[PDB]
Amino acid sequence: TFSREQVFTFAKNFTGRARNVYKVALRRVERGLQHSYVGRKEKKRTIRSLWIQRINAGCREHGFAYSALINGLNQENIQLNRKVLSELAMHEPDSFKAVLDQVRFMKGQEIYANVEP
Amino acid sequence: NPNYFVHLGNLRPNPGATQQRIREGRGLSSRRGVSCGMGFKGQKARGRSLHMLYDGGQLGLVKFPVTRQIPSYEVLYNQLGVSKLVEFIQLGLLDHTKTITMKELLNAGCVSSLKYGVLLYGNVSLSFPINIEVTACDDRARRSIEAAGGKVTRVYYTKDGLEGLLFPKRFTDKNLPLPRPAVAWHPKFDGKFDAVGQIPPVYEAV
Amino acid sequence: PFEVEYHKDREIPVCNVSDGSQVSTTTLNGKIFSDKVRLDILHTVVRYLRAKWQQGTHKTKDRSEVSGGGRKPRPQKGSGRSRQGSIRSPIWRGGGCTFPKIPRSHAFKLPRNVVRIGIRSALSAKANEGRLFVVDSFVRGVESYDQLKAGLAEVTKDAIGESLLLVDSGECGEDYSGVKLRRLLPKDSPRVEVLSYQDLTV
RNA sequence: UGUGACCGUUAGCGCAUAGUACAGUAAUGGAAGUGCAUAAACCAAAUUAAAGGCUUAAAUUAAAAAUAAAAUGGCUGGUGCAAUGGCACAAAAAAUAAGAAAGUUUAAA
RNA sequence: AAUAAAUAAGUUUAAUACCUUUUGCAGCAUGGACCAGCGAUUAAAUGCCGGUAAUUAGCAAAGUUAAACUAACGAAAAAUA
RNA sequence: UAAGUCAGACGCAAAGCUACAAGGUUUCGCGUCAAAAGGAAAAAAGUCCGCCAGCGAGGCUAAGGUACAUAAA
Ligand SMILES: [K+]
Ligand SMILES: [K+]
Ligand SMILES: [Mg+2]
Ligand SMILES: [Mg+2]
Ligand SMILES: [Mg+2]
Ligand SMILES: [Mg+2]
Ligand SMILES: [Mg+2]
Ligand SMILES: [Mg+2]
Ligand SMILES: [Mg+2]
Ligand SMILES: [Mg+2]
Ligand SMILES: [Mg+2]
Ligand SMILES: [Mg+2]
Ligand SMILES: [Mg+2]
Ligand SMILES: [Mg+2]
Ligand SMILES: [Mg+2]
Repeated sequence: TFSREQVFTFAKNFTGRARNVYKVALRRVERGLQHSYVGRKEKKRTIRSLWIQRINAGCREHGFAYSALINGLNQENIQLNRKVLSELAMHEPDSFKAVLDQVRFMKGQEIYANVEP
Repeated sequence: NPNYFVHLGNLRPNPGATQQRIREGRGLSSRRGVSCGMGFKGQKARGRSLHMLYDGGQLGLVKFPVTRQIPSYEVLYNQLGVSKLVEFIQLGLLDHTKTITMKELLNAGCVSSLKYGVLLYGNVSLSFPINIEVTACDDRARRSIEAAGGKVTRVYYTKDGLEGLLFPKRFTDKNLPLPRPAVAWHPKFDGKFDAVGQIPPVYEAV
Repeated sequence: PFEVEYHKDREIPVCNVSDGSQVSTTTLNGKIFSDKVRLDILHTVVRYLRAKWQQGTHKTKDRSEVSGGGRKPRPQKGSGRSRQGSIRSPIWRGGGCTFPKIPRSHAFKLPRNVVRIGIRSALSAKANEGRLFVVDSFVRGVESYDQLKAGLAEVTKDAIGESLLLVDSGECGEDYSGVKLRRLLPKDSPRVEVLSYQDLTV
């Protein structure tokens, strides 16, 4: 069981008797910590959902689809993840379009260490 | 002070010699936390009510018969093996050149505490004669000793007579006469004794 | 941390209290003064001695020994209060103790052989630490307490400690010299004690 | 009188004096209550925050000291510290027994 | 069930107290208005089973108590002579 | 372990009793709950997928889904 010092440290921002009354605050502290365990798990699901929405919106502006892009990347051996792809569509439109064109049309110029073999 | 000095402030016991007691009813995460490990309800979990031997009403232990045979009184004698008697002689704790009596056995340590007498039993292969006086003997011991040329005598002593045999100094230091020997034994014990013991035994050569 | 010869006899000089000078030399048996030091045996004997000295004159009162409390204080049913049977119950302020204290002894037993092992360990430890000294006598040539203190200080100058323990052959020993030593020793001396060899303990 | 890994004002005797106050026709039952000091619950008060342009080359200092919010006002009497109060036995002393029945004993110089 | 996880600070999503008792309780089953103090497997003797040591134990002081032990089939032949 | 337990529940599949009724009752085979958080079906003890030591804004899948609510043709 938490001590008085621990209980009141956790409950410093609670309302009414939940702030300074031990019996009321103790039950409010434990229930909140239970919410936090669930909250951390759900955070990872929600953020990935947001990335996909932004990628899909960018793809459809050019006439493409999210599912077509993911399949196309795996055929080209491109391993950029969704967090990076989401950020490219928002902040680097020109680079995001270049990735789409390579996947759809494959018209990029290859680079070799020895330019003149 | 150096590190190797010993004082009252750095003593500990040997590991494993002690273990902490279990104090129950002291928290959810403690051993035997809430209910003290007794369960939830019932007669067992309500204090001193039930004896550990009650079987529910069947009472199976008293469904067996009773025997009333009386064991022989000779279970009250101290038992001495012939093989143990020889070992003492070989080590030198007993003198085999003179008659051996129960007093010598008591002092040598063969017999621990005598209240009634000594019973001699067992088989042993001897090469030298032995003369021993005891209160009782079997047939295996008699044959073993006599085969080498010894003599086994069963001597009859009373309660007062046995005390004089074992602790004569207890009477001389107080200037008291020794107990007198018995006259004869009851005929019901015929075939149990060969002679009446003398409080000061007569030692002979072997 | 240094080399020790176990079970070997020791040669120890003898000093004089009156002047602090060496007078002769003697020998210490190796089985008593050069034995192994058992740390666990010392712990057991120390606990054994402390338990024996505890007095144990302590008592409390339970609900049957507190004054009053015979009658039932409330009706069993109807009042809306908790059911109660007596005012001297442990649950009530001013009630009895659930498990009262009783006058008791705290002493337990040890074999006489284990006590011997402890004494040898303690004597051996002193010799290996250089805290053991032998003198011819304590009262010969000394007529004042200050004189004795100065002599003892000179003899034990090569040591780390401060307090001293003095062991003699008892009051009726050395021609009743012990009586003189007791008289000279001041009352309530916190750093000096005198014991007979019969009362030596770990 | 002596000792304590016995207690320190919800403890220890019911009592740091009280078998008092008080309840009851009565027998009887039976409290509270030491000294000092920013503890808790509890009720009132306390919301916010802004700022846009003097021209720069020969000071001062025996010695030392001296510029900054952890804490509102109350009511209450916990905790911490102390003992002119209790608990347990120990030592000494005291108390105590006779066979006989109107009858003799036991006194150290 | 008055919070949690985040946020461009505008908001968005997750989310029916605790205890006791039950096959099953957010329970329209039970207990708690709140704070401080008090409040519940303790002691003795004996027995059983693990662990750690002593290497019999207690008195006494060359002698005594307590415990423990005490006959089962005398069965081997390994010689490069 | 000389411990606890001897109030059990439902789903699919059989039989007796009831009326080839009951979230009924009595046996029996497997599973789940009881003592099991997480995902799907609206809320969801017992159905379907699957067993939580802790943290992370990495990735692949199961049951079930892929015009809006609501991630994906
Ligand atoms: K148990
Ligand atoms: K309150
Ligand atoms: Mg039950
Ligand atoms: Mg039970
Ligand atoms: Mg009291
Ligand atoms: Mg106080
Ligand atoms: Mg009081
Ligand atoms: Mg029910
Ligand atoms: Mg209520
Ligand atoms: Mg039953
Ligand atoms: Mg049943
Ligand atoms: Mg049913
Ligand atoms: Mg249950
Ligand atoms: Mg995938
Ligand atoms: Mg969508």
